[PDB]
Amino acid sequence: SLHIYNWTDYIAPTTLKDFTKESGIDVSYDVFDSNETLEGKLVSGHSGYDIVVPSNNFLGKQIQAGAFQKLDKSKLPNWKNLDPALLKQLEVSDPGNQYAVPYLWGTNGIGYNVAKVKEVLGDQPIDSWAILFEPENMKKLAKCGVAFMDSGDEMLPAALNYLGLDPNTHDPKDYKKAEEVLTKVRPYVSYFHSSKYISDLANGNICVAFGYSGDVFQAAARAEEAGKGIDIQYVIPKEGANLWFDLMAIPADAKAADNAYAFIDYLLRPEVIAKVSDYVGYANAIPGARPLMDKSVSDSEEVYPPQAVLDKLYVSAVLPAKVLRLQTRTWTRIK
Amino acid sequence: QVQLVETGDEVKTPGASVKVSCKVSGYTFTSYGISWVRQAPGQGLEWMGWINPNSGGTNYAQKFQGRVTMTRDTSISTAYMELSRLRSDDTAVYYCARDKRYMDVWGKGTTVTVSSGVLTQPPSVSGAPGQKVTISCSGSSSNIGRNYVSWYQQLPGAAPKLLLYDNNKRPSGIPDRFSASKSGPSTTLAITGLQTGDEADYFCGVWDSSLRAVLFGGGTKLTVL
Repeated sequence: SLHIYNWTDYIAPTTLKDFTKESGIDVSYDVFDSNETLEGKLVSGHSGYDIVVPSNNFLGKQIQAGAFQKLDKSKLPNWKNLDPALLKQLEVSDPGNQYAVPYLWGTNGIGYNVAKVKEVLGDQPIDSWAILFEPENMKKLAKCGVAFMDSGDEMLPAALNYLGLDPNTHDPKDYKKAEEVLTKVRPYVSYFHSSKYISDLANGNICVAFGYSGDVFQAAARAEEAGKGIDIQYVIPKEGANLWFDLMAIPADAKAADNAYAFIDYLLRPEVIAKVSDYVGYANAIPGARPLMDKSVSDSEEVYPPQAVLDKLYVSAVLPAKVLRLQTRTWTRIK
Repeated sequence: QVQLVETGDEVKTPGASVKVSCKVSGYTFTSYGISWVRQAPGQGLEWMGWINPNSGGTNYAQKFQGRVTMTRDTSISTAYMELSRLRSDDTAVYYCARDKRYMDVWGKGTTVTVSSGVLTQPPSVSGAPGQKVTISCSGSSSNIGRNYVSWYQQLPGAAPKLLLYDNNKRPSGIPDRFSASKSGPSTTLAITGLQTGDEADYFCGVWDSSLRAVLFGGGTKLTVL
């Protein structure tokens, strides 16, 4: 059998049924909504997952602590289906691509109910992070519900890049500014949660939330399926936002190590990952899979952004552990 | 080399039914999609449907679902489109294009003649040799606004060619003069050292994420003096 720990809403429904059905290997699917939740289980140590999926910065600190056995790439033949230029971008956390295979990647930004926003904000354009980070905008959007992510790794590097500071700064003076920005709009945040906005956007409970690329595209497509006239949209603000990459990695204390390789060779297939991305709303690392994908996903500039959009997006860096504590303190101070 | 070869050519009665085969050569057939672009005489390109040759997926333009059917013998690397209430209208050349989001290699087109009984784009521009000229194409948040765009150049009597992809990328061969720009819901092609050989119809093509079709521009005819 095989045990997996992946994000919420991050796989097509029949991907597993197809896998077991082809290979015979029965799967157990466990889920988490933040990077910290996963990272916490990893130092617990005895978390018995054969396949876990961190983000690009989190992966690098967990390598430097020896959590994931090396990749026996002899058992990953479809490894060459991977974008060569994607891999090299992620040597900054995994040198020489030794431990982690890419899965899905995307951005993060604003997801909003167009009707309920313009109702409370008029024709003001939703294009600046100042929608969420300015009290004069938030004080009114607060009747309609705003949702931040419960993670200092998302909320704080976003507030930094909003003011124009370095989102990967090590400076306590900077986090000071970002802190007292967030703590001036906190009275209007209806909750901090990295996942329960997807459903909460489609059902009209909130009208704006800090969200991920596909999370919102999911939330939108969920909304119209319900067929009640909820227009959910996703807009990467003008100040840019966080670009990231999630990668699958086999822990050291894992035991279905072979089964884990087979499941990862079946997701390097340009056919399957298409079905995954087509459903979840995130771009994958298999270039051969785009010609096979639903166009509205494989053609979207917010799913697959162009360079001009990229050339102003920050990639979270492997921060010194001194600084991570400044994050966690500052973010818990906002609580 | 990479080519699609299309069917024989076919005269058909107003109640009928036509099948157009399309055989691909010299590329992993199951790797790229396939697209059907119809063109009535004297008018523009029209999206019909897209078939995923790997999984049999069928995206029919809403105008044709209920009358079109798209299939594929993977064994013999071909695709099939069947219209099924041939009308005084459908008289057209039926082109067949390898779809990699855009359509880089086009077939040569099959003609159906049935006899018995969108995107605001300007209709034509006229320019002098040497000068620069522009062609716009205005969509919406559903289309030019959200998704990547493709520009196609149809020289006289020829099947459409790929001029630009990925909002503004040039295929090997398309020279420097041809480049596109993009703001909000508009993409504006602009040819610079306007030669004589550039006399043609130019079409923008995007995917409208709400209608679920590859919306073409009405087309502009370019006459160079």
